[PDB]
Amino acid sequence: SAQKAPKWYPSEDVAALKKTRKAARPQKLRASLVPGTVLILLAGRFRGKRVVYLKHLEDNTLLISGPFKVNGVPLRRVNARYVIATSTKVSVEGVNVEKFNVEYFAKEEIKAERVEDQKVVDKALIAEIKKTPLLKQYLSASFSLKNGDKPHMLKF
Amino acid sequence: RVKANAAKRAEAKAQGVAVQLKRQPAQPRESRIVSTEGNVPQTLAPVPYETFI
Amino acid sequence: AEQVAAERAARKAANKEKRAIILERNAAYQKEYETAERNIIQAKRDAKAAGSYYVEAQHKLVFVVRIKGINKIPPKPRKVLQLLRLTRINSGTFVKVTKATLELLKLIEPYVAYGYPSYSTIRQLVYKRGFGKINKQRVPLSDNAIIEANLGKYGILSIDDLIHEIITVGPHFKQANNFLWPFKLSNPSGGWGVPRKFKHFIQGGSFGNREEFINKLVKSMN
Amino acid sequence: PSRFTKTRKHRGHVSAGKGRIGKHRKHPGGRGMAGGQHHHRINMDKYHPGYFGKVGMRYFHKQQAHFWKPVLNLDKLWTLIPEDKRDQYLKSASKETAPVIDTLAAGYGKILGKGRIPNVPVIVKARFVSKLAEEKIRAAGGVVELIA
Amino acid sequence: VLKKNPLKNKQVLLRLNPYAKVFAAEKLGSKKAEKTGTKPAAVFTETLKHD
Amino acid sequence: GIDHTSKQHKRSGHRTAPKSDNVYLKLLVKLYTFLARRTDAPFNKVVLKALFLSKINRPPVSVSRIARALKQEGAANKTVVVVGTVTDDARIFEFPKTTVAALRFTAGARAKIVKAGGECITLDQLAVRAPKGQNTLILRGPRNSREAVRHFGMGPHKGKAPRILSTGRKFERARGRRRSKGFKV
RNA sequence: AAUUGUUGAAAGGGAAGGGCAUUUGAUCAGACA
RNA sequence: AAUACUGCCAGCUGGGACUGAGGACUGCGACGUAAGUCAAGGAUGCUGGCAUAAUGGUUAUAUGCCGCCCGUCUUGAAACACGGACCAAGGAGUCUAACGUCUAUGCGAGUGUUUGGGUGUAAAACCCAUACGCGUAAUGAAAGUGAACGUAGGUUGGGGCCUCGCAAGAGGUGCACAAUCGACCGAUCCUGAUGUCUUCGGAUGGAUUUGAGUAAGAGCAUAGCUGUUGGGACCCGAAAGAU
RNA sequence: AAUAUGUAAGAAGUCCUUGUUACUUAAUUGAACGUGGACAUUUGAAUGAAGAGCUUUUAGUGGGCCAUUUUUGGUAAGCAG
RNA sequence: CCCUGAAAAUGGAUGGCGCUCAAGCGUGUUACCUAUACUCUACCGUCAGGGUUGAUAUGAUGCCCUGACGAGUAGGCAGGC
Ligand SMILES: [Mg+2]
Ligand SMILES: [Mg+2]
Ligand SMILES: [Mg+2]
Ligand SMILES: [Mg+2]
Ligand SMILES: [Mg+2]
Ligand SMILES: [Mg+2]
Ligand SMILES: [Mg+2]
Ligand SMILES: [Mg+2]
Ligand SMILES: [Mg+2]
Ligand SMILES: [Mg+2]
Ligand SMILES: [Mg+2]
Ligand SMILES: [Mg+2]
Ligand SMILES: [Mg+2]
Ligand SMILES: [Mg+2]
Ligand SMILES: [Mg+2]
Ligand SMILES: [Mg+2]
Ligand SMILES: [Mg+2]
Ligand SMILES: [Mg+2]
Ligand SMILES: [Mg+2]
Ligand SMILES: [Mg+2]
Ligand SMILES: [Mg+2]
Ligand SMILES: [Mg+2]
Ligand SMILES: [Mg+2]
Ligand SMILES: [Mg+2]
Ligand SMILES: [Mg+2]
Ligand SMILES: [Mg+2]
Ligand SMILES: [Mg+2]
Ligand SMILES: [Mg+2]
Ligand SMILES: [Mg+2]
Ligand SMILES: [Mg+2]
Ligand SMILES: [Mg+2]
Ligand SMILES: [Mg+2]
Ligand SMILES: [Mg+2]
Ligand SMILES: [Mg+2]
Ligand SMILES: [Mg+2]
Ligand SMILES: [Mg+2]
Ligand SMILES: [Mg+2]
Ligand SMILES: [Mg+2]
Ligand SMILES: [Mg+2]
Ligand SMILES: [Mg+2]
Ligand SMILES: [Mg+2]
Ligand SMILES: [Mg+2]
Ligand SMILES: [Mg+2]
Ligand SMILES: [Mg+2]
Ligand SMILES: [Mg+2]
Ligand SMILES: [Mg+2]
Ligand SMILES: [Mg+2]
Ligand SMILES: [Mg+2]
Ligand SMILES: [Mg+2]
Ligand SMILES: [Mg+2]
Ligand SMILES: [Mg+2]
Ligand SMILES: [Mg+2]
Ligand SMILES: [Mg+2]
Ligand SMILES: [Mg+2]
Ligand SMILES: [Mg+2]
Ligand SMILES: [Mg+2]
Ligand SMILES: [Mg+2]
Ligand SMILES: [Mg+2]
Ligand SMILES: [Mg+2]
Ligand SMILES: [Mg+2]
Ligand SMILES: [Mg+2]
Ligand SMILES: [Mg+2]
Ligand SMILES: [Mg+2]
Ligand SMILES: [Mg+2]
Ligand SMILES: [Mg+2]
Ligand SMILES: [Mg+2]
Ligand SMILES: [Mg+2]
Ligand SMILES: [Mg+2]
Ligand SMILES: [Mg+2]
Ligand SMILES: [Mg+2]
Ligand SMILES: [Mg+2]
Ligand SMILES: [Mg+2]
Ligand SMILES: [Mg+2]
Ligand SMILES: [Mg+2]
Ligand SMILES: [Mg+2]
Ligand SMILES: [Mg+2]
Ligand SMILES: [Mg+2]
Ligand SMILES: [Mg+2]
Ligand SMILES: [Mg+2]
Ligand SMILES: [Mg+2]
Ligand SMILES: [Mg+2]
Ligand SMILES: [Mg+2]
Ligand SMILES: [Mg+2]
Ligand SMILES: [Mg+2]
Ligand SMILES: [Mg+2]
Ligand SMILES: [Mg+2]
Ligand SMILES: [Mg+2]
Ligand SMILES: [Mg+2]
Ligand SMILES: [Mg+2]
Ligand SMILES: [Mg+2]
Ligand SMILES: [Mg+2]
Ligand SMILES: [Mg+2]
Ligand SMILES: [Mg+2]
Ligand SMILES: [Mg+2]
Ligand SMILES: [Mg+2]
Ligand SMILES: [Mg+2]
Ligand SMILES: [Mg+2]
Ligand SMILES: [Mg+2]
Ligand SMILES: [Mg+2]
Ligand SMILES: [Mg+2]
Ligand SMILES: [Mg+2]
Ligand SMILES: [Mg+2]
Ligand SMILES: [Mg+2]
Ligand SMILES: [Mg+2]
Ligand SMILES: [Mg+2]
Ligand SMILES: [Mg+2]
Ligand SMILES: [Mg+2]
Ligand SMILES: [Mg+2]
Ligand SMILES: [Mg+2]
Ligand SMILES: [Mg+2]
Ligand SMILES: [Mg+2]
Ligand SMILES: [Mg+2]
Ligand SMILES: [Mg+2]
Repeated sequence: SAQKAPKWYPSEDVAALKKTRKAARPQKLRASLVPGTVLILLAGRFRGKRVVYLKHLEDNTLLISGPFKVNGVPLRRVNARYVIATSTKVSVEGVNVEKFNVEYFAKEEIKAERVEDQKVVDKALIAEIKKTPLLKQYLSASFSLKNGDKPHMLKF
Repeated sequence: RVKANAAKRAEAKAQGVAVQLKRQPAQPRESRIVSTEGNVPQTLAPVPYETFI
Repeated sequence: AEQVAAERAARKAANKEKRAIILERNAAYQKEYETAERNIIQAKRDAKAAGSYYVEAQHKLVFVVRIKGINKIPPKPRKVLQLLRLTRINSGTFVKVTKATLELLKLIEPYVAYGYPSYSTIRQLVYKRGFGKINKQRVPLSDNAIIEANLGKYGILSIDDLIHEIITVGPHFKQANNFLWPFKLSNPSGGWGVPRKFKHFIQGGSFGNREEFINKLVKSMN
Repeated sequence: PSRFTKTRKHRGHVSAGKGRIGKHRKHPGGRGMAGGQHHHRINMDKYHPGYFGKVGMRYFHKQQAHFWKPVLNLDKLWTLIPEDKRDQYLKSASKETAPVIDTLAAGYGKILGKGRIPNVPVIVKARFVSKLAEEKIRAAGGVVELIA
Repeated sequence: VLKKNPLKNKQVLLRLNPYAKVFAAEKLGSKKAEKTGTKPAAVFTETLKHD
Repeated sequence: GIDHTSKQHKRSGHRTAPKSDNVYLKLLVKLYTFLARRTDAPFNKVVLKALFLSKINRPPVSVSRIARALKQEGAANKTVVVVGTVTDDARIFEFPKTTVAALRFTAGARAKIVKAGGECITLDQLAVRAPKGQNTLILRGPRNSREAVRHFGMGPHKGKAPRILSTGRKFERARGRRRSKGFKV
């Protein structure tokens, strides 16, 4: 032979895992995140967009809607840590939202179901957006740090 | 101290045990109330610089 | 073959019975402690109104932590540092206060900082960094039956039983103390508060007996 | 062999095990047994006291052999009898018939007396006995016989 | 295989010392003391404010 | 770093397995390392070690030394163990019964041990008979009958035998050995 | 091999070469499945 | 009344960083009326990106910081101390005689077949009688003498074993080893019985002397590392002398 | 004086009884070695003890230099002891 | 504290630039920076303490748990190439 071969070989048998003790306990949101709050979207496709916050979905994501009609942002998933939660709020107390869950957004163009749903929600908000002036404009504008803005100083 | 360590041993065994006859270092002092009657504290100070020579 | 739950029962019900003893114990020191402490507070108060002056017992127990490093140390104190198990920098042991050690303590001020531990910092030392000497093996405490197996001899069948026999310098403080493997502190968190350390405490440095303050130091090195 | 030889271990270290200071020079102490009385006198008193100078008589032309005289004690003696014939004689420890050991035939010159042989009679042909040697033989019924 | 600190880890805190449960439970660590009003002799007070 | 109080990385300094390379020897070790881990009986730890010992620390127990050991009071029925070879000794005329466990018995020795109506047991038959070593008498030979120890510790006034290669007068018997040639030891 | 010619790439404000680390250029293994 | 300061809580709580060793179960706990549950003897859950030079390795370059020529002898070298322009290939603790400690192996009061003979498939292996060598006696310059008062002694520690006790412990025996007191043999100095070819003989009991001794043998042979000595003696090196 | 340094802090201990001899006393007097007997770990301070003891054989080294303190010669020295 | 006393040879040194209610001197209070040290974890090697021949698979100088330690010339030894 060219090499003399071990006197011992490892068991190719393969153990299983010690039974871990790490419960998936549920995530509590930071108090600034309350339904009807306008978020600022820090990263992502709709980075810099202002957006109403509807529901806290079971994968911890957040349900937002532009409304679509205002700034072009759909009912959509967004992460909670990629968001500056403002202090301006609208009453989402006549918006549906129960309909919407994780599987609602399975990957599987635009489903006609979605185009309609977008309209049931967005109509409701816009009803109530219009209840305070200028708000509807605010929501169509983006957010950018201007010169001499210091986030650690600013109030959102 | 060995002739004495005999005594304390017998005189205590023939009494009802409990003896302790190992030497122990000087233990710190206990709690005490030093009284003030006929004994008000006398305030002292440092004193200036003299020469006397 | 029974044992399955039979002898599981025969112990689990006796492991119960021990914790019963421990609770009833630890609960007792608690009373002993606060009552022992309220005593002094009323003892001082009682003298003041009476006119007099309640002088406390001299401390009976000291905690020492080695400040100075390893090298360039003269033969004699270099010996005492060993007999106090302080063979490396920032480790630290308890010492029972008696003349035949008080001289030792003297002999090595330039290299240790030391003083008077509180129940709070004896507690937080044992709990967090207290190990046992069990055929050497520097063994973490972490369960009450580690103690019991080795200091159970002399009473002491719980971690707070340890603390009690330490903080009171009771009849078995030698073996209760030496059971504890020399402590192993970090550099102080805040820093040292002196600029140069190797002066006496009184002279704005870090060594020798700083007394009541040996705590804040320790609770920063822990 | 040369592969456990330490000098193989030493390959690559300047000095070869021999110090940088004190080197491996030719003959520091002198050669051989030099300075026996001088810079090497500590080693010869102790380790070798008695070394120097004379004692006793000379003995020109001393033929060892003149003084040939192997020594066997009573201590053994019985061993000069083959084991099978041996017990035959121990048991039945009598006059009339007692073994005749010719120790000079067996190659000894003196019988000494190291200690205890049983109460069995033996006839000892020897060239020379020690007092005790001969004494102990009798007290078991033996005799010595003097021979050349 | 990994030493857990009590002090921060309530579980291990009760694997040793089960009195931790009462002590938290009875607040203990914040015990109000028997208010008294004994006042010190002026001998004490004079010679405090003396010079 | 640490003020070290004891030389670090110390080797224990006791053999831990015979240095010999004898298969049979190493088997005996496996017998007794087992026996000694699982028997809480002294005799198994003593024997285990002694099997590691070098030839110098295994002096021969003679057959007469064995004979004598039995004459101890109440010892005459014990079975003697000699971890090492056992030698014959024509100097005893009698020899008793018993049963000798040993690493080796010489030709002469088992003869005399058997001839006396006796038994010669190898160390592993003794295991079977006496797992706790019940009723053994362990003998050691004499370690300082060795020639070499004569010359150990030589030096003035130690009376301790020159390392010398011929002897006689003319051979280190003058100056420094007698009052009348310089001095004496 | 020292040393040399050509060709190719690259760096070079009083030497060259090295350590830790990363940019960029070139080149490469493995690993998906 | 408040507050400050100092101290404590096994009072609550936010942000940030690094780690994730382990690999069925087994422990100590914790919460529950309970069933079960848990953060309690070491990371899992969910979601996405690429499946490639994306990550990673090698390399050149650049940039931050750091980096004196190595070897030697020396208290101290980068040294204004020596060798070294560069490459290849040679190039230095050997062998032998005789030894110390140690270890392995054989056999063991003995041990060593190998001068030799036998013999052979022929410098091998296989076999062997007589000696010899070392050991099993010492001590004296020598003439010489030559190791048991005694269970081969007494004492004190001794592992181990034996006997009692559930056990803790108590006795019993106690090898090796060590300490000590003796006894034994030779030297030396005393002592000088019974006898006697009247000077031969030296029993006996003794002595702050002495010995590389006896006191139930440990040795012989092969081998190996280290070490010793003589040899060209780790390698190169005089000025000289000689025929 | 300070600093430095000898010894001691028990089981190889302590107490009773009364054995040996040629030393020794006026003397069974004493000395020395003993048999029999009484008392255990608070059995005779503290702290430590990754144990303690023991033997054999062999390397290198045997140019030393510095610092604080004490200190000799020298005016001194990066001098010499 | 400052000034005078205060004189040497290439051009040059609070380390440099520079600094004057200091970036100077004495002293106090905090915060902050960073060693191969300290604390915690991981891995390597060393030393030690334990566990494990029970067959019917693979190493018994092996396997498994555990703790502590790691400077190095001359020099020793070891295990390897
Ligand atoms: Mg779970
Ligand atoms: Mg939460
Ligand atoms: Mg929160
Ligand atoms: Mg718009
Ligand atoms: Mg102490
Ligand atoms: Mg002390
Ligand atoms: Mg003091
Ligand atoms: Mg900090
Ligand atoms: Mg802070
Ligand atoms: Mg600080
Ligand atoms: Mg400073
Ligand atoms: Mg300093
Ligand atoms: Mg800390
Ligand atoms: Mg070879
Ligand atoms: Mg090799
Ligand atoms: Mg050789
Ligand atoms: Mg080497
Ligand atoms: Mg090498
Ligand atoms: Mg050497
Ligand atoms: Mg050289
Ligand atoms: Mg030198
Ligand atoms: Mg000399
Ligand atoms: Mg001569
Ligand atoms: Mg002559
Ligand atoms: Mg002559
Ligand atoms: Mg002779
Ligand atoms: Mg003999
Ligand atoms: Mg005689
Ligand atoms: Mg051995
Ligand atoms: Mg022996
Ligand atoms: Mg001999
Ligand atoms: Mg020798
Ligand atoms: Mg001689
Ligand atoms: Mg003299
Ligand atoms: Mg230039
Ligand atoms: Mg696959
Ligand atoms: Mg406060
Ligand atoms: Mg708190
Ligand atoms: Mg993991
Ligand atoms: Mg893992
Ligand atoms: Mg409950
Ligand atoms: Mg759980
Ligand atoms: Mg790729
Ligand atoms: Mg890449
Ligand atoms: Mg690829
Ligand atoms: Mg990538
Ligand atoms: Mg790609
Ligand atoms: Mg290139
Ligand atoms: Mg490079
Ligand atoms: Mg530099
Ligand atoms: Mg070089
Ligand atoms: Mg010089
Ligand atoms: Mg210098
Ligand atoms: Mg150099
Ligand atoms: Mg120079
Ligand atoms: Mg030169
Ligand atoms: Mg040159
Ligand atoms: Mg070459
Ligand atoms: Mg050469
Ligand atoms: Mg050797
Ligand atoms: Mg052998
Ligand atoms: Mg013989
Ligand atoms: Mg041949
Ligand atoms: Mg031929
Ligand atoms: Mg033949
Ligand atoms: Mg023949
Ligand atoms: Mg022969
Ligand atoms: Mg001899
Ligand atoms: Mg003799
Ligand atoms: Mg003579
Ligand atoms: Mg004569
Ligand atoms: Mg006699
Ligand atoms: Mg006699
Ligand atoms: Mg005696
Ligand atoms: Mg006994
Ligand atoms: Mg004599
Ligand atoms: Mg003589
Ligand atoms: Mg001799
Ligand atoms: Mg012998
Ligand atoms: Mg031998
Ligand atoms: Mg051989
Ligand atoms: Mg040589
Ligand atoms: Mg010439
Ligand atoms: Mg000449
Ligand atoms: Mg004084
Ligand atoms: Mg002293
Ligand atoms: Mg009498
Ligand atoms: Mg007695
Ligand atoms: Mg003590
Ligand atoms: Mg201790
Ligand atoms: Mg130990
Ligand atoms: Mg030496
Ligand atoms: Mg030497
Ligand atoms: Mg000299
Ligand atoms: Mg020397
Ligand atoms: Mg020299
Ligand atoms: Mg001075
Ligand atoms: Mg000088
Ligand atoms: Mg000023
Ligand atoms: Mg110049
Ligand atoms: Mg200046
Ligand atoms: Mg500066
Ligand atoms: Mg400045
Ligand atoms: Mg200042
Ligand atoms: Mg602060
Ligand atoms: Mg600040
Ligand atoms: Mg460092
Ligand atoms: Mg590090
Ligand atoms: Mg093992
Ligand atoms: Mg090293
Ligand atoms: Mg050297
Ligand atoms: Mg290796
Ligand atoms: Mg090789």
